[PDB]
Amino acid sequence: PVEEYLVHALQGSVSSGQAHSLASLAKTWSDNEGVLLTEKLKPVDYEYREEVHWMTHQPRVGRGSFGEVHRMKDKQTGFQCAVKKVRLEVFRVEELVACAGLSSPRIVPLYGAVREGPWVNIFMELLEGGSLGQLIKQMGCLPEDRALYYLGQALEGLEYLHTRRILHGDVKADNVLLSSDGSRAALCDFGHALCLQGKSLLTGDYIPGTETHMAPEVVMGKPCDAKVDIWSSCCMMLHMLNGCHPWTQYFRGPLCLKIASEPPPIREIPPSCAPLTAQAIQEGLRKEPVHRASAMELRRKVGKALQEVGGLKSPWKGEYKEPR
Ligand SMILES: CC(C)(O)C#Cc1ccc2c(c1)-c1nc(C(N)=O)cn1CCO2
Repeated sequence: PVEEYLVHALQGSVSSGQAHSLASLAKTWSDNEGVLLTEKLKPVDYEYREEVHWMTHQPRVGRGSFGEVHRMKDKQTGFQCAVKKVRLEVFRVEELVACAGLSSPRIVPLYGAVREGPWVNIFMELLEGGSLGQLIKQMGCLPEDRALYYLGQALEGLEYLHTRRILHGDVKADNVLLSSDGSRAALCDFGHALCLQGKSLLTGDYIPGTETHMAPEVVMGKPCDAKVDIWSSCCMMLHMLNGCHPWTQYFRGPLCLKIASEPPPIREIPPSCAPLTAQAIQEGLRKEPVHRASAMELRRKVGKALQEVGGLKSPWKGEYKEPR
């Protein structure tokens, strides 16, 4: 009966501990209590409380889709990190399971999680390059070598998650974080993650991902599996190359109905892209998932595509390129 007793020992306290203890505790969330995974963040007398033990950086800047991610500092240690707020009432444990104990360089490092009142505060390493989405806004669009470089890295993270039977569920540039120099990319924002065998995504309370990157099986209410992440990642590739999401420049009225009815958006592949770049995007945008490339398959092909155009040579932030 021991799992029960391990969980009760964690409840009512913030402790220094390991990812597996955190995941056990967070399942009861899905008053001050949590597990912190690094000695950079430390509890003080069984507690870790906002504005008492850790402080958000002033003035409060606000990042993420809901401005729910902030820079913060542990008052005792002085170490800085990022914190994501999730409302307790809609917290999904899968978000932690996707990044807890997952020592992979393409997954944002998790430093811990603490429940305080109506919040779940999720602590993680601070990546200073900004998001891939922000990078696209600033540059207009990315050159092909850089676009192949970051898609590869994203697919390395999806390989990792898929091998663990975890599906990201919202793969897009806004959820890829860059290192301070731009050379390392990491998946974040696992709030739509799902633990797998495949079956329909559209049942009960499920909150789905971003409409423009939705795979047709998601939209039609069909059996979904890891392959939905591949579709989205190729929609992300189109976003990088063109500087706008797929589907938006040909349709405006509800985009989910076009994804069901129309052929995939392979016409949005730029003419100037090299053959294998085009080939790879086509293999990730096959409508039926059985015919669509896995993460492993597509990552190998995106790797070769990049080699075929001379490797990564463009600077991280070059000159502006107007979106088509
Ligand atoms: C991993 C988890 C908790 O699911 C998550 C997350 C999550 C969601 C949205 C985000 C970020 C992170 C984010 N993290 C950093 C950073 N670590 O430096 C910077 N941003 C800005 C983009 O908005």
